[PDB]
Amino acid sequence: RTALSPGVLSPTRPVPNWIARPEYVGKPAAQEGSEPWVQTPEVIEKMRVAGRIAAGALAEAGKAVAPGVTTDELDRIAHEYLVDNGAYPSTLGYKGFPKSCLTSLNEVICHGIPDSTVITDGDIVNIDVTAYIGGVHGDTNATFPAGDVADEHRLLVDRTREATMRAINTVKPGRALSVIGRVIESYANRFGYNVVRDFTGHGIGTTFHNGLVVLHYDQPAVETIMQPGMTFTIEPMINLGALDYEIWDDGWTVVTKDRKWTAQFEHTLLVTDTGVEILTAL
Ligand code: MET
Ligand SMILES: [Co+2]
Ligand SMILES: [Co+2]
Ligand code: NA
Repeated sequence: RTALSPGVLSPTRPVPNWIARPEYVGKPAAQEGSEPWVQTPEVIEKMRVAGRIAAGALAEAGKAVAPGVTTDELDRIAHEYLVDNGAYPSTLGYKGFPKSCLTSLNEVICHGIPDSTVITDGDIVNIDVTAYIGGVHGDTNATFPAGDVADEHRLLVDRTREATMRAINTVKPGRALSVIGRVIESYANRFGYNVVRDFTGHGIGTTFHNGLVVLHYDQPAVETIMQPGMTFTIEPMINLGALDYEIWDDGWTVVTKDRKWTAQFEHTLLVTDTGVEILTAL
């Protein structure tokens, strides 16, 4: 199974005019980075809707993961599930991103662009979908095996899922935000994996990446305390090999230098009055 290279991008997928675009569509940058970290009750409930739709789109595209299928096809499926449910794919036209979801195979850490790339027996495929509806976003991702995946890789996927859900289970008001990345990095290190540091979770609400940063490694210098109504992602990328990476000429696709495989899972979370709610639960 050879190292991946860029395929052919299909043309921009249409979304019907009635679906509200986020403000940043067709602009070089987004108006984000200074929004409140705690959301209003109205926004939280809207985020439940956006989260459920993103989770649906993810599940639908994940069902299509099989050898012989293209990453473009995964994007077609996600895109149509979002549009059918009245949501705008938040990635489409976000800082020039050309598609409706991110498809990241094997050695691709993240941010792969759906294209003519064909999935083969034994690949692992991350699909990352974000929905924008009711003026809010919901952001979720998962890595799916394609055909007969090597034990080494099934384990990596299963343990990255598990790291993610363990971190989620620590979310509670009054707990330090830094606990998330301590729980993830401990679990990863237990099996000799390395957590990606340069890519992080993020606050999300009426804007996609609102300025709050959630680290996935141990960094106890962060002083942020979780507060009821805060909304953010937990989305650790976990590597078999070393952390070093390259970014393709496309400006998006991040690949391991050593070409060893890497997995990711993501949910959007709400800090409740006493614990956590997974907004992107199926
Ligand atoms: C296109 S920027 C990356 C978007 C991705 N859905 C994330 O989880 O932030
Ligand atoms: Co995402
Ligand atoms: Co995210
Ligand atoms: Na990967």
